[PDB]
Amino acid sequence: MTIIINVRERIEEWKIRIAAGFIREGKLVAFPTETVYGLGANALDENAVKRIFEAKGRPADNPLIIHIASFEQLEVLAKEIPEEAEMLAKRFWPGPLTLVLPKSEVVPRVITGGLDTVAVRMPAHEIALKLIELSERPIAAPSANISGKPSPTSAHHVAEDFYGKIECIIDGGETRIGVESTVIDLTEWPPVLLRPGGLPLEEIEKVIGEIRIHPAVYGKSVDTAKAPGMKYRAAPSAEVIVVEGPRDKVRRKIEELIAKFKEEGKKVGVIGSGSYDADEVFYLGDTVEEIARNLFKALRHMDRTGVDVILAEGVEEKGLGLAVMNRLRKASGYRIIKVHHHHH
Ligand SMILES: C[C@@H](O)[C@H](N)C(=O)O
Repeated sequence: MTIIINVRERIEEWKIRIAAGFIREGKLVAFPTETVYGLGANALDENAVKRIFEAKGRPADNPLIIHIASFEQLEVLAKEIPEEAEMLAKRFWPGPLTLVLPKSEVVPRVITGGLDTVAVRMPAHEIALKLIELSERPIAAPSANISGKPSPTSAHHVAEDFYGKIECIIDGGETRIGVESTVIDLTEWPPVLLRPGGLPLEEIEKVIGEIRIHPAVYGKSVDTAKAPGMKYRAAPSAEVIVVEGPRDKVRRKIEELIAKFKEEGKKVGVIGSGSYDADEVFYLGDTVEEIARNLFKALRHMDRTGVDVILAEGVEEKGLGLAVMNRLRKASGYRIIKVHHHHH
């Protein structure tokens, strides 16, 4: 079924036109973005959108983010746009920021999982914008993965999940940030962070004041998702353990745990910076930015190699690290080992 369009070098418009044609015809198109790859459909066409949920096997109440290329499009999808929304748009769009607002009647309820609110974003990616421009349609698009697998950050990840199952994949290379957009709820004062992501909280806080963090960012079970990445948490075949604390103590803890799970005859994977004696070891990088960029790539490598346990080194809950920790903590099922410097 699928047509793959390599655009990772030059961005020929006639190629993007192929994909834009598929969006118009109510078909599915996977496309790169600065955050992760998205599985897009015409957000105006309710049955096209249904096909996203079906392809992914995604719960109907996990809503979808609508991608736009101009600000006049936000006016069509939302009503009651507050001023703090305009400030954030002006400063951070196009960018890894998603706003939740009151929806207008033009947004089908299948996008919003039944709710009166809609999640909108203007992606900072030439390919994603050009597709939206040439489709002349707003594009509904969660992450382009089978529900339960990790998010995709390259067209390889998309293809291993959906090649032959969806109409089109646009390959624009590995995504630069690597974790999903940040989501702010501007449906109430004060605003509330629903999902930490590509735009760090400190940045947002320079523009609008301090904001509330929704308890979902820290694990708490939510039964209604106002935004994606809040309620579901299949995002694995392996036990995942996160080790947090001072570096030298974490690395020592991981060492004991590799031995322990090998003693139980199990295949051990480790993600982090230390040198370890494991079956599989992915080096994620020195900085938090590099970590976010390689996170999902790493987790997909661990699922491919069929390791029984994944041991991850924590990172500082700061900059991109709030997000990388949030996604790790949602994958391991918050199985965290905290090691401390002793005070006696
Ligand atoms: C696909 C990508 O745009 C994703 N929905 C995000 O918000 O990061």
